[PDB]
Amino acid sequence: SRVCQVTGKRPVTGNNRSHALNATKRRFLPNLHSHRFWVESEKRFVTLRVSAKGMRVIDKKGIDTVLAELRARGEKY
Amino acid sequence: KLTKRMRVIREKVDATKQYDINEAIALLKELATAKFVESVDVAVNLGIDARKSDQNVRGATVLPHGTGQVRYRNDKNGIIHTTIGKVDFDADKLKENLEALLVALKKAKPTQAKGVYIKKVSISTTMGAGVAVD
Amino acid sequence: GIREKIKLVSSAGTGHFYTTTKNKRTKPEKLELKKFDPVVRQHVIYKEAKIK
RNA sequence: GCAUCCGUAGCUCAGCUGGAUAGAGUACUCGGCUCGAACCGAGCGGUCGGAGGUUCGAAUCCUCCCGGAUGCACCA
RNA sequence: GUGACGGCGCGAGCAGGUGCGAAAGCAGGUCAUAGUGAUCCGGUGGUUCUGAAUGGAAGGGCCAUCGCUCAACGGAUAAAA
RNA sequence: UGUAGGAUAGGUGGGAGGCUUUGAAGUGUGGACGCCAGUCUGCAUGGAGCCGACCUUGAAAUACCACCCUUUAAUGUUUGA
RNA sequence: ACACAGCACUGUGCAAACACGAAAGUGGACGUAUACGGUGUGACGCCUGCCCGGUGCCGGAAGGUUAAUUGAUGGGGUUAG
RNA sequence: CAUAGGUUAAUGAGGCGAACCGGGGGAACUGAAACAUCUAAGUACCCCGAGGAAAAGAAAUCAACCGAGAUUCCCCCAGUA
Ligand SMILES: [Mg+2]
Ligand SMILES: [Mg+2]
Ligand SMILES: [Mg+2]
Ligand SMILES: [Mg+2]
Ligand SMILES: [Mg+2]
Ligand SMILES: [Mg+2]
Ligand SMILES: [Mg+2]
Ligand SMILES: [Mg+2]
Ligand SMILES: [Mg+2]
Ligand SMILES: [Mg+2]
Ligand SMILES: [Mg+2]
Ligand SMILES: [Mg+2]
Ligand SMILES: [Mg+2]
Ligand SMILES: [Mg+2]
Ligand SMILES: [Mg+2]
Ligand SMILES: [Mg+2]
Ligand SMILES: [Mg+2]
Ligand SMILES: [Mg+2]
Ligand SMILES: [Mg+2]
Repeated sequence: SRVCQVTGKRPVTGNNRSHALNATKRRFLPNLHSHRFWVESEKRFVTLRVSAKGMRVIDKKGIDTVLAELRARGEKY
Repeated sequence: KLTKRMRVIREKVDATKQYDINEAIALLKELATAKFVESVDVAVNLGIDARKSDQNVRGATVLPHGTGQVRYRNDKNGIIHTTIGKVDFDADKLKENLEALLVALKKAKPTQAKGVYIKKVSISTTMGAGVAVD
Repeated sequence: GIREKIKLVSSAGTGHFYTTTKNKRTKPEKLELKKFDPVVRQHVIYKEAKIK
């Protein structure tokens, strides 16, 4: 499903608000993208379904550090 | 190109940066380099522009130090070029002279004016460079 | 209705004003009247202005 | 409720682009010549939408309005 | 006085400042009766009224005043065959 | 560049200064721009001249220095196509 | 009446248009413009005239207008002094 | 080389069940004497998970220049701001 493997972002629901303030239910989904991250330690490419916000944290946190947390989460990358 | 007389003038004044009244008047007294006694020449630029008819200003001021009654009228480029007095006047007196001019100028400002009334205040002598006043 | 409402502002600077109407086709000149000003408790000249 | 722009022979428009003082085509008169067509050149037909600000210099720039237009705005 | 009410209308007289008269006096619009739109919301000016710890301020209140052929005119909604 | 002109005076001042082996003026078209009037000026050119400048000009002058604007030619920069 | 073979217009170059599906995917089609979808007409015979102003569709893109976005600039509040 | 994958062996989970609880989704009738904002209502319902309770919980909380000192529940404050 539409779940970020790094940040855990999932679809959320809200309202379409018109000029007349009419409210209709809608959904906000994350900006998810399948990316192949190069992990140096295994000299391999590992594909992750990540949001655009998740991509930014990968640079800050390092590819190896996030995967260590992922194994703790048991997400089965 | 520039002669030694002109190059020493720009060596004494570094107008690229702003100066305070106390320092500015000191520079003016050291800038007096001419055969004949010089007169302070005011170089005050107003943010307001006289391109609007109703924003024109005409005023007068009597100075105790003297130059003692002086008049002034804004030009088209919205700049003020008056004279507070002779260069041989004491620094402290000259500061009072220009200050009295400045306060009268504030009264003359119209409400219609927009922006920083006094855009820049500078002082210069006959052959001296323009020193900003703060 | 084509006559437009105007306000008459006191010259004393109190900020009190009266309101009335005036004909724009004729009488272009500004309206000047001596009217009582409640703030200064005196009769002063009122000058035409713009409602805004 | 603002913001901008336009207004010039009768007409259609250059605006004599922002002051160093009106141009064309058309409308009309005469002429060139010629049955009308059709062609040409002169002349005539405008104080420049109106009123206030400057300066020696504005139809042209500033203020104010009038009419027109396009925009936005807009939940008494 | 007239209205169920919201309200509308008439008013001598009093205070402060005026105008016209020499004065008595008259003048709180027009010979009178039509020329009109409640509340909410928003805009403008004024104000030692308020100011979420205190000093300000925003905002609100009060005063002045603006914006509906809300004409189906006591006006269902800002918005409808 | 209103014009007048002293006219390549944009305006604003100070302004009898200006001027000056640093090359007196200066010759060689150096060209550009501009009124195409004129002007500064590329390197040499020679060797003491050089210049405020009245009628007029609003003003007094690319004599003069300071300060702005306009016109902007090029220059890096910062954003875009 | 509907369908009908036939006719015409139009879309569709194949990861086709289109349709069912939040999506994956499937049908279209294991087909490829002599194909498929949609629309109107309705064998055959003789024929299908004029109008692009209105409303749609298609093509054009110079100009006018115009969102998110960027935040020049100006105005206020506060106060070190 | 590794990795994916594959075969064994150990544990654990699967489902059911009244209400209560936390979380993920989430109406409309109705009221407004119509009806869109609003109300109904985060209710009905669907889904996930847990316990005997759950949830919450040890101040980046409130106060007002005095102080209080985690969370939960009841009565007031108050149908007040
Ligand atoms: Mg709803
Ligand atoms: Mg409303
Ligand atoms: Mg009297
Ligand atoms: Mg009468
Ligand atoms: Mg306070
Ligand atoms: Mg206040
Ligand atoms: Mg506070
Ligand atoms: Mg207030
Ligand atoms: Mg009625
Ligand atoms: Mg009713
Ligand atoms: Mg048929
Ligand atoms: Mg036909
Ligand atoms: Mg058509
Ligand atoms: Mg057409
Ligand atoms: Mg279970
Ligand atoms: Mg409902
Ligand atoms: Mg209903
Ligand atoms: Mg109802
Ligand atoms: Mg919820």
